[PDB]
Amino acid sequence: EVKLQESGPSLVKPSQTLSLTCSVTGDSITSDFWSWIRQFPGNRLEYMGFVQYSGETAYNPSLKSRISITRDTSKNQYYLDLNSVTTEDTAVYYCANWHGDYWGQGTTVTVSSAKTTPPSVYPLAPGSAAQTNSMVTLGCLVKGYFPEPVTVTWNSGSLSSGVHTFPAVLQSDLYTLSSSVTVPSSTWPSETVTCNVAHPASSTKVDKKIVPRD
Amino acid sequence: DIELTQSPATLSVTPGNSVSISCRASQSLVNEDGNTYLFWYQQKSHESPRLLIKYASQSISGIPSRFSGSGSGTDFTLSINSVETEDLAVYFCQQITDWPFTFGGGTKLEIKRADAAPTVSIFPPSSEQLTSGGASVVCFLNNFYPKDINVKWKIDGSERQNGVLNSWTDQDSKDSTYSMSSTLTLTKDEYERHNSYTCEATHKTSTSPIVKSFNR
Repeated sequence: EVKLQESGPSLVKPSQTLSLTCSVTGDSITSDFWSWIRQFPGNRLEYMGFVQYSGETAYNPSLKSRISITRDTSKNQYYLDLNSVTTEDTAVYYCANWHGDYWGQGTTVTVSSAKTTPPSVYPLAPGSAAQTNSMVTLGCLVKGYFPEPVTVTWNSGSLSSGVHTFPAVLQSDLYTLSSSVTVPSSTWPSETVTCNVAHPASSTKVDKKIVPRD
Repeated sequence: DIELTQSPATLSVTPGNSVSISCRASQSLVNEDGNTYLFWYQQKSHESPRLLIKYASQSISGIPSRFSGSGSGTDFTLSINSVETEDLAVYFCQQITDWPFTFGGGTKLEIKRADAAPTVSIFPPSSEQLTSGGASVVCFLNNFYPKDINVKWKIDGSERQNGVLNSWTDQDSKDSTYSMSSTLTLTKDEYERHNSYTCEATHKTSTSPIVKSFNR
């Protein structure tokens, strides 16, 4: 029914302004009040504020006059603009009707002076000796990128049941994550297996075929 | 502002059993018009929170009878009377009685399962990475239980502690297991000085460790 959707930048530098958009499908935004809620690393939630169907607003005092919530009723979408951001403004941003009855998927935003770094996508195939096993496990190493996040799928989501994607870790101010897939040995290398990696901040979308080590 | 303190921070349970999560408010949440604005949410990995209970105990339509809210004033409880494996997530309480609306810090619910040994796999550095000049050796320790486990890397039998980066997955909603990844990162120059690369896992499911190894 009522469906929400956030959109906006992945990286914004200190002192600049962050601007997001909440696109609503289903009902009209004049049928309810609407908010912005963010979740910090640590999973603590902060209610940002809300806007009524008359344009009137309520903003959390913690955001000391840096916030603005407005709307475009004909387009069925609302916005958020936050001033002079700092590190502390890094979080995932969600839009929801004021009571939290409906929410969007959330959108990751990082505030930093550091430059964007696309990941190096390396394949993980077993060492050239093997094979008594009914199943085979492959992987992809997504190395040294900034900022977060990136997503991984295997064969465009056709392979999902035997997948594990691990949380990134920080090493020398850069992120690194890995993912593993397990399939019947009769499917690989017989049929191809590729990991699809996306890094939003640098607009990266690379497909890496897992090849047996010859 | 009104502060919400949840207790406990984390708890575990066996399917079929019940669990109890508390929310303490710094001041009464009963509004001047005698209505109590205490909401309860469920948030699963990779999802936005999902509302379960409104006004302290009023049930939303579509939520299982399993979930119930009770309490009043400053002391509230979310109870799940017969836990299902799907119920693993983080649970939050929220008050919308006073401005600004505030959330509690969350309570992590974990599940208890039969024990399970990890499926281990080691992988040598890819050629592409060595070309660039680095050498990461990766080892996946999949689908185990309990979460406690130890990994040791060894270069030519010699134990190595520096250069390791570890990452744990969240518990699986489908089979209640955990997974981990361990990576030993070296320069192309340091990797070429040895031949034997070993990954060893020590877990409750065995007195002897699982050994995965490769030689250049």
